[PDB]
Amino acid sequence: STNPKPQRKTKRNTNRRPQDVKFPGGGQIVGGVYLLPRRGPRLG
Repeated sequence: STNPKPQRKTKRNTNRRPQDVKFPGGGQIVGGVYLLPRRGPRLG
């Protein structure tokens, strides 16, 4: 048997896309997903 709690463990990451929207390497990841909607809130 094996029921820890999380469903990920073997496969784990594999493709990019998430490793960018988290503003990785200089980006708490909680602000670039926020830099998506108000991308340039000052245009005039």
